[PDB]
Amino acid sequence: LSLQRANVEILAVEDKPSPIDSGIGSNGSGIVAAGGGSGAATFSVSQASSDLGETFRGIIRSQDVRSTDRDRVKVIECFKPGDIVRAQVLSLGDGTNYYLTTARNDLGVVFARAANGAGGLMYATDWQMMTSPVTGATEKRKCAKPF
Amino acid sequence: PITFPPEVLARISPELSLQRHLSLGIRPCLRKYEEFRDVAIENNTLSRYADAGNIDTKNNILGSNVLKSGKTIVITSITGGIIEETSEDIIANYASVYPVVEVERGRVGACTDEEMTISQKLHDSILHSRILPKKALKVKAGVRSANEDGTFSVLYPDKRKWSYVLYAKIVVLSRTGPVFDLCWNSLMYALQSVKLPRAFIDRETYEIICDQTKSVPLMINAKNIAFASNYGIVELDPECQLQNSKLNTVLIADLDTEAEETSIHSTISILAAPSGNYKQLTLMGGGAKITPEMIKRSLLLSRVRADDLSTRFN
Amino acid sequence: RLEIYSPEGLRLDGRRWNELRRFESSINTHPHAADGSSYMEQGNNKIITLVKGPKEPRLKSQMDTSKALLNVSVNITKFSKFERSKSSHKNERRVLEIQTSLVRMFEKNVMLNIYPRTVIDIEIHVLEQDGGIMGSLINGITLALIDAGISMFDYISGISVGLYDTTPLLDTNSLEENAMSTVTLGVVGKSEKLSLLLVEDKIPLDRLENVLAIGIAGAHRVRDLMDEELRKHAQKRVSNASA
Amino acid sequence: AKDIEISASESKFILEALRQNYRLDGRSFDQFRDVEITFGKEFGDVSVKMGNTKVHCRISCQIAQPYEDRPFEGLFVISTEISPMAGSQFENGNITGEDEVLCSRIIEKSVRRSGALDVEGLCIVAGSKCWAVRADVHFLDCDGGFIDASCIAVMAGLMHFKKPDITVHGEQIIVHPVNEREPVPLGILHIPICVTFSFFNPQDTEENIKGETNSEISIIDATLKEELLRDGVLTVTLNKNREVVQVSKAGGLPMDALTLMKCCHEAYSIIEKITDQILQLLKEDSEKRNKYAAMLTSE
Amino acid sequence: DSMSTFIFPGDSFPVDPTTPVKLGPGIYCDPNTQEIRPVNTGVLHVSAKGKVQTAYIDYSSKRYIPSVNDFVIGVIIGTFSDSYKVSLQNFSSSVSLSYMAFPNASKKNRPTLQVGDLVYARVCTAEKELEAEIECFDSTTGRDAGFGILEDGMIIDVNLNFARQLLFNNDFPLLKVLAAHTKFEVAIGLNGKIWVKCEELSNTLACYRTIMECCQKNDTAAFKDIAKRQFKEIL
Amino acid sequence: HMSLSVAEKSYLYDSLASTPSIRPDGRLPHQFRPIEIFTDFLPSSNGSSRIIASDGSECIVSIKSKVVDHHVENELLQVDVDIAGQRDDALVVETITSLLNKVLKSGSGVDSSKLQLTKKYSFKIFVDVLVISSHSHPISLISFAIYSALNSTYLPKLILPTFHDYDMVKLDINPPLVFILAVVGNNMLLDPAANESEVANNGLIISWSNGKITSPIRSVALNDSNVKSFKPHLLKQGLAMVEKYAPDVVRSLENL
Amino acid sequence: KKHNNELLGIFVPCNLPKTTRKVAIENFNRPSPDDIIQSAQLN
Amino acid sequence: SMSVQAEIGILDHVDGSSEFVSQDTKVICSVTGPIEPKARQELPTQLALEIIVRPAKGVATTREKVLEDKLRAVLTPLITRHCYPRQLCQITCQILESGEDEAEFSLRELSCCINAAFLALVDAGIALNSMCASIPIAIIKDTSDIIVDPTAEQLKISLSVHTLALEFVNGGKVVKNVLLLDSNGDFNEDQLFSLLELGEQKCQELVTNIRRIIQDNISPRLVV
Amino acid sequence: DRRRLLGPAAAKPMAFEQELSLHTGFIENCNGSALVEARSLGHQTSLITAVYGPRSIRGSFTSQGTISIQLKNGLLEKYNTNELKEVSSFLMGIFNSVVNLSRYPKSGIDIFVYLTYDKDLTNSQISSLIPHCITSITLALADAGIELVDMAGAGEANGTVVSFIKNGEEIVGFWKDDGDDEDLLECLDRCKEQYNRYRDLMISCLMNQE
Ligand code: NA
Ligand code: NA
Ligand code: NA
Repeated sequence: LSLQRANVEILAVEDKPSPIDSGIGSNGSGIVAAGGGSGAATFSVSQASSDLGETFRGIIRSQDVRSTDRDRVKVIECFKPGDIVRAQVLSLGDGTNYYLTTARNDLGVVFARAANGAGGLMYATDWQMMTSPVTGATEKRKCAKPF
Repeated sequence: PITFPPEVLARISPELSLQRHLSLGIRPCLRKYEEFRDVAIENNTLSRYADAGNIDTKNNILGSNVLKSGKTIVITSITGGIIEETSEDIIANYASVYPVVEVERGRVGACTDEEMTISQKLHDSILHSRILPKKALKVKAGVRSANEDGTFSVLYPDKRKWSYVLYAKIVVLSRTGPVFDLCWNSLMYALQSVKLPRAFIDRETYEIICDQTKSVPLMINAKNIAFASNYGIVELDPECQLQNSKLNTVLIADLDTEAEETSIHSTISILAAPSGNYKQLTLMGGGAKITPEMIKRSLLLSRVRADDLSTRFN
Repeated sequence: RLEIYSPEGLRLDGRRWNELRRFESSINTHPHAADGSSYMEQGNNKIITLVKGPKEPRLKSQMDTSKALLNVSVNITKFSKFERSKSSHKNERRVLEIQTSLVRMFEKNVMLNIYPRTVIDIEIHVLEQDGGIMGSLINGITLALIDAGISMFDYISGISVGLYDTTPLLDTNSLEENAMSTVTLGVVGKSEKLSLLLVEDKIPLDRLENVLAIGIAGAHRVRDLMDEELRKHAQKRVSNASA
Repeated sequence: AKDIEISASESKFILEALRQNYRLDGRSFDQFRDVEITFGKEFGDVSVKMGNTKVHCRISCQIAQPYEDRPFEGLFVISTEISPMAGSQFENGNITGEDEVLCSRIIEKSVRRSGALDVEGLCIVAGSKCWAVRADVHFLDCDGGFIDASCIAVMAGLMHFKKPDITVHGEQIIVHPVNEREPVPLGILHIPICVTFSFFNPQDTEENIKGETNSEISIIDATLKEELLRDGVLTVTLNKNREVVQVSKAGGLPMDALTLMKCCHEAYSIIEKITDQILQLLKEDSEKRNKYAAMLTSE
Repeated sequence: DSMSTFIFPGDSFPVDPTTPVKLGPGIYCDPNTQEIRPVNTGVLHVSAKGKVQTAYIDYSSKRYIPSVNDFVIGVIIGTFSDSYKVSLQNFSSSVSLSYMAFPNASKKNRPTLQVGDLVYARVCTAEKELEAEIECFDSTTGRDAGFGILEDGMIIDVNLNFARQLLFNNDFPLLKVLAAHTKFEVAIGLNGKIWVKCEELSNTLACYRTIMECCQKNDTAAFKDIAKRQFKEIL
Repeated sequence: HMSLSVAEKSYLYDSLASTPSIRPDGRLPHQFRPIEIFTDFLPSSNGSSRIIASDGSECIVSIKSKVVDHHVENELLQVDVDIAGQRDDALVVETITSLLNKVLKSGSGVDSSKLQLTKKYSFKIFVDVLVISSHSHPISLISFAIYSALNSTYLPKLILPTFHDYDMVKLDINPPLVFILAVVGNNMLLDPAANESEVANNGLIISWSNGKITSPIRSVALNDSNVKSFKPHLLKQGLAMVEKYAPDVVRSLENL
Repeated sequence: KKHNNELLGIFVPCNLPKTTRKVAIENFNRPSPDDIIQSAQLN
Repeated sequence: SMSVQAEIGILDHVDGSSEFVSQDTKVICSVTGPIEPKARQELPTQLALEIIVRPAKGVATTREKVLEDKLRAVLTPLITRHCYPRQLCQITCQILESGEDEAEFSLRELSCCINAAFLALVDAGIALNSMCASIPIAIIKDTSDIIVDPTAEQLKISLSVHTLALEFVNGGKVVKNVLLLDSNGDFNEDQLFSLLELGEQKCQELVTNIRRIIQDNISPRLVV
Repeated sequence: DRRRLLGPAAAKPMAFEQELSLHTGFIENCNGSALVEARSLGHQTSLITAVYGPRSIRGSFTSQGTISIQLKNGLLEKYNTNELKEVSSFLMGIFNSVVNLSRYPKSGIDIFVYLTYDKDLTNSQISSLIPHCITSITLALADAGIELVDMAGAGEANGTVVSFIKNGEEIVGFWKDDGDDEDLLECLDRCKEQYNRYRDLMISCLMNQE
């Protein structure tokens, strides 16, 4: 997350997980990122497209978060690290990132946890707010409309 | 009503998927708590001694096994070599095999942490379970004496020392979860099928060479052959429970389906012998509290699983 | 054992103690393969040096906002010696040490700071080898870099000097490099200052300075040779380009 | 990236300090750091401390087969693999790195190829057996001078090390635990010691290439702060036989030849002290071991 | 309360349950259990009261973590379109310093700071989701607040406890024993950085040496002696 | 060259597919580009060659030899290829290496008997290729360089084997040539330029020895952008084209 | 098997009462801020 | 009976460092963090761990990889990772002396690695969920006795070997969880639980001792 | 090797017309998969393919798909690495002709072919093995949902492998490596018959299975 943009990783495209293998258990017994183990240091760029759990990366710019009031959007009140966000692809972008948007009612945060992924799951209460069932506390997101 | 396929739900919220399934008394792998995956075995199909009548000359595989559990396939092949030696139940008198585990996932390149640790742990567990005595790897060298004058015949006993060295190549297709157990069991059956080729000989030294057809049984301690089990301990979160129109924990057997592998951090793994003794035990309390009860149920299930895996064939 | 140095003062190849091997150089030998290039013969040493750059960095890493990146690639072909080597040398620690040595040599000579956000790739092929190959590499690099029009403060002349008993022998060949300790020198221009000083085998301290004395001198001669080529190649290609 | 960010004020400060004949840790320009050599436990285990720089070496051996090319020689390898323990600027096992390759090559040329160890004394039987002596350096803390510390550690370790006595009956050998027969040391031919000079250019590059009155500053055994700001580096390995074991000026700031010679001689002055120190500490270790045995035989 | 008590991670928190307590460093509120639990080894520190007491754990640390209102000393390591890339500590995540974040600063009038310059700034933003932000001005009025470039000095690496003690504790004698020997300018950065500049290079060097030696020694009373021996200008 | 725009590719393709084909430099479909060759410049080697093409592609070949027991070494000819800017691990390098090894296999690539010294010993031929520069598939380039190097290769003369100290015998053998063709539409092109190879529908590697179209024969994608299928009559065209325009390449290479 | 379909949707807390669920559904049936500003700008 | 030697803050260029010594097993550990991770290590919501184990003799192998794996299994739930999102903690262990026959055993080294890593993590100032302590335990061939902190000699004649790393809370009186139990050899359930009871007691002893060691050299660093 | 257990270094290794079964979608951790087993008189083979993709690529933006093909020795180390990479390159050409790469910009498709079993009792076998590789790769690509302009088929005769598309009207692959000298036309005819049979079997497999 940054004042200008939100970096995301594509986990699924049209009810289809990408990649098919996320690389769980590849790096050992702890909690390790896709390329946080020994395998990432010894990957053959010459013979393969990408590493085990490598995902298509995407960007949701602050302008492309909302349809209106695009000039003064606070991305910190829209997304949090670990959030699962339903987005639409604007452009192919470059080799590193697709450019995505959440500027629609069905687009935005579909999953979130309190305390930035540390707490329990929150549910969407209002267009710009979720809340935690056990704490009662409310957190500000850009919620995609369920149903 | 927005909906995610079980696959992409396992990708998006593994914890939620696991909890939700457990609220119905099932698992994201569509088995209940203590239900193992069935296993199927094709033993000694890749070995050169596969057919006694027509022994494959080109083949160098001493032992073979093809295991299938759920949708995961494991192919284990035992090859061999000879080392020139130099100069009780204690660990000093025992040996091990040197396995290379190749878990088929998308990447190509050097070994992952998974492959390396599985290989090493296979080696170490073979060593400590004391399945393979060093004595059994000793070669009794016959000698090739010349027929009269004009060709050659070999004589074996019914002068340096030598030892057999066993190598294992283990490939894993369609991995869906932790695969160490499958690798271990497959390697066990494979080791049971190994036949050691007979060997003979002619600052200067002559090479030792293996006989083409003759072979003696790799005598392993069947008493000490164990089988592998793994278990997860899950703590039930009250909010993620389905309606199915105060804290609980459940024990889970034979982990799979990513949701379980990603969510569960409290794990138990056992190498258990049919006799009743245990060859290996690993407890990792990364998540839920591991209570004695869980340990005992785990040992019980490991032993019935062991009896099962040892009896189901022959 | 054999007369490395006869009482008459001659060597096996017929040179005296203070004489260079045959040294010839050619510039702009690969105009379609590199920005700068040099083919060089020192004794039986035959070397192709290619300078590619300054150019856009391959990665958008390895890019320095303040200076150019300098890379050196030394290819010692399997047919450089009498006996073909069944093994490649590309990842040997010796070759890496040579490469880093040449890089750190020309980092202080080439004005990298006037070529920021660029990469200068040096590609070297040792076609034939006969001892004293390090100095040869140095000379080839100097020639090729100058041919590329890449700014530098001065020449760097590479030479080797062996030490047979009391007497030092200038520009040693392969036979002399064996059964004798050698010092390699990378001398800056006409100065007494050393870019490179390499001693890989044991040498009596009290006799080291002397070995340097002739070495420097030899290097100076080498400079005079390289220079002598460049000017000619300049004089030729600045007159014909006219009208 | 893992870069060490050095500010302009710090560079200018240290350089100006060098101009006024000052070093941060209070040493003179020609002053090597106090070497602390500590043995412990088994033979071949040594810890070397230069100021804040801390290295550790472990000597070991196992029976192996001689290489096909060399029938009478034993096997000897040295490992100097850096880790993030010495500092986060180091990546885990980048053996192909500049300073890594350089360090490894310097140590190898200083110890392994200089014949400091008797390799033919490692041979058990020409055809089938030989000793495989290994020297593994562990870099614990980096405040510069890793090459020198490594050389001292490796040498002290090799001299401290003892392989178990053995004897040979044709095909077979007989190896002994300490109780059976006493262990015997390795064959050390000479004691190579490295000294690293750091070169700083106080003026501009133009003055270095085409200027008289050479103002190039040289110091000995630079600290990390000094090592990060230097323009040149020379490593000279010498022994008490006044032999230049090796010399490495792999580029960097061009230096006058006479200055480099002076460096070599001063380096000799230092390696005398260091060598005598090593020998002394060794003998004291052996004596204390013997006196401990004497304390053990009678309560 | 007023009595500070040594504490380990996992120990039972010993403050009054009915009394409201604002939680500082060292004390963690578990997101799932909602339990108040100590997570750092050190000294537990409870302020008197007011309106609520502060409970925090002073612990030995060398690694700085950006928190608002902290005075930090950074080094410029990069230049961007509308901001500087700054390093508060080697190997740490960099911090942003806006071009607008200066006194008398507009899009036409830009600050003159280069890569490698020392900057003395205030951590204005330290969100847990975003890159930290520093400033060289009073955010309210927009004028100089004693922040800006640090020229021609010497920087000193120091542990966090020492720096905090140096900035906040006035009974700390190091500054006093330094003032006893020479005149000097000092900038204290809670990120574990101390900037020192004297008129004479010798004196600045002396300050450097004595400050570092004082940092390595736990005993406070020794300082004077050290300073003496250090300003005696031994080699 | 490489990385042409779609417009450029369309223009070039339209010119190269028209009847008759219009090549960017006006070459005939069977015409080669000017090259020049030098030999015998590496004294340490038994043979040596250097080939320079007009587009800048430059290759160097070294021929070395060593005595071996046939029984322990059934392969008396080994080709090792080193392309600059390409790792030895690279796919194209190992592909070219394999291919060349097969063209020159002692089995039937060349006459093995010409290498035999004694019923137990012979000369193994080490062919070392160093591609300094290449802008297209260098297989023909390399093949030609190897041809020249082998046709100017000298070996020590036999008299355990002992050899004459000063006199050496010229290695007599008919080295094979490998040709590369570009399939563009219904047209076959010999010696394809880089730009030509960028738009070619496919490619044909055709070996050639003693005046006969020999193996290996490959279909090879000269790019990844416009790889299309082709009709068999095109393959026949390529073969006929080679065997028609090969003896002149042979007489051009063998005239010294 | 698996006819519930409540498991493959967005997290809805088991605890939650029906009234508050109706509150949420109500809130989401009302126009989004985007809708309000958009319609305002259009009018 | 069981006495250990331990030191804290011995390395200059890391955030935390420790030296742990039990019998002849000697392990030095260092910790740097939280620092910036490389992109491939980065985790959105929590601290990432880079764990390295170096052997006393030779060069790092698959053995040390397994050691790193188990060490990771222990340290992961120990560390309050969600306090440092998108950050890295560098943990390196250098085995100085194995104190056991390396070819057959590595439990001593593992236990000392866990202890030293914990101590270094404490010294660094990194948020920990709780305290921790690890011991090696062996069961002998003939005596069938349970030896806590077994010597190399005792290991040579061992029938089974065990690593027990426990997680402690509330002054080291309560066992929160068992972080690691690594059992290898031949044993049964009764033996296992006896081993677990004795092991827990001895580990509690070790927790107490470690608490004292920590306070002894951390207390002088801090102000009243 | 520091990443593998290779054991002691002193040790040395021990020295001493056809029916088809086609299946798809049995490997769960990849996008596509195919099992091909072939049985002729005194000759039996069996191999597996796995298509991982479309995946992301490291490097600059690419306008189209990038296909990689990796041949893995099964059981016996039967073939040379160079020849394996050569065949890989050949197949890459073929499926560069077949796959609709335009659909997959900035994307990589990695294909793995495990040569599990290749025991022929008859007493350069690469040639006879290539058509089954092509069959399996086409099947796995169709199984992975990777778009194909056609069903790439192939046949082998007299060391001549020929790969066809479009009902055998045009050629996407041609491999000729020694294997004697015979005229081209009958090799073409035999390989085309093999191709047509393989094509029918592959579409059949794609209609009973997918
Ligand atoms: Na010069
Ligand atoms: Na001269
Ligand atoms: Na692509």
